[PDB]
Amino acid sequence: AKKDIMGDKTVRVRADLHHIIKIETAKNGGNVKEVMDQALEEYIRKYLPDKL
Amino acid sequence: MGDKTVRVRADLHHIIKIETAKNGGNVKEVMDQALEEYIRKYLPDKL
Amino acid sequence: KDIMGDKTVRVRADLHHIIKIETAKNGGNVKEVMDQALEEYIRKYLPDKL
Amino acid sequence: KDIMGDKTVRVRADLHHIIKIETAKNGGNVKEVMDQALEEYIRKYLPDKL
DNA sequence: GAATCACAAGTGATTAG
DNA sequence: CTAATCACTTGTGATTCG
DNA sequence: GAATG
DNA sequence: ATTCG
Repeated sequence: AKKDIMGDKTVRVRADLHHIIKIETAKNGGNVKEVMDQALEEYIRKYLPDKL
Repeated sequence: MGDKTVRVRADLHHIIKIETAKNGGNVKEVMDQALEEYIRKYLPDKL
Repeated sequence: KDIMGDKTVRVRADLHHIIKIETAKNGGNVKEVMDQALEEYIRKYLPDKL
Repeated sequence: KDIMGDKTVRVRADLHHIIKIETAKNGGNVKEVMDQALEEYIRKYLPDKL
């Protein structure tokens, strides 16, 4: 529901990690944002699971 | 190589924003950690 | 005309993919590649129209 | 077959217009020329990728 | 089918702490 | 000095035109 | 691919 | 069958 109604934010990550994701989303599907979303969700599900 | 701007869900960002404000840290550090951990998990041979 | 926008055009997915990879690996973006690609084509084939 | 989906891309609007205008005079379309320009670009710069 | 559009995703530029 | 956010740029599925 | 003797 | 996108 918060996923639904809310929108975007931006954050600056290590360019070397971002470059990896760029190559990857290029070769295989997807895009930078949806990896970030997933990387972040999994972190929260790992370290902060009461928040999801 | 420094940083690159990326977009993320505002609802997840917010969760990190609230938590790093309450307890230690900032958002960028967490996002970098998550990303790094994501990559080690799913794209281990990269980096 | 520093100012100067884009028109959009639909290109072979297989070629687009090749460029998508390359511009990620190395520098650049898709438009950038198209802008150069097209100017070279015009210079090569109809340079008197520039 | 030899069939291939497409992917939308941005391009310098002046260069597009040169092609639009020139293809108008005869039969052609802008897409045909873009596909050709992109390819000649890839053959020139990335010959082993296609 | 080619050509176009509207918004989504990308990111250098810029401001807040 | 950086993290954080802005606002201009690119990207492209969806849509139009016919 | 919808219509212009 | 061809024009217009």
